[PDB]
Amino acid sequence: AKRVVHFDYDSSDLSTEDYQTLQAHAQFLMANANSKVALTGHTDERGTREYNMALGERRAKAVQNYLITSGVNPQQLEAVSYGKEAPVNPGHDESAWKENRRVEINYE
Repeated sequence: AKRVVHFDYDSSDLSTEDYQTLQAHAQFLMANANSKVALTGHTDERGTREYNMALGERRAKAVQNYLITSGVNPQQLEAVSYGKEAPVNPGHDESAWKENRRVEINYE
């Protein structure tokens, strides 16, 4: 299923599309107690490294909080930020940047 949620510039807001994506994972995690996921937050290159580390954290926490409020056991979740340092696309335009503003749902 969809293992990635994308974000707009300088935003950690979730959309209704994201709700559906995350709802599926929430249900799966609640039915599979031994499954664990790492929610990694990322940003595009605009702005400082530290600013983006924080933004990546806000994105990861938004996803983590959604799952927890949905009923997922906090012990099955881990939120970490990579800021702008682990891009999917190394490009220097919006086509590349939109791929980088994201939170990845990585199952162990």
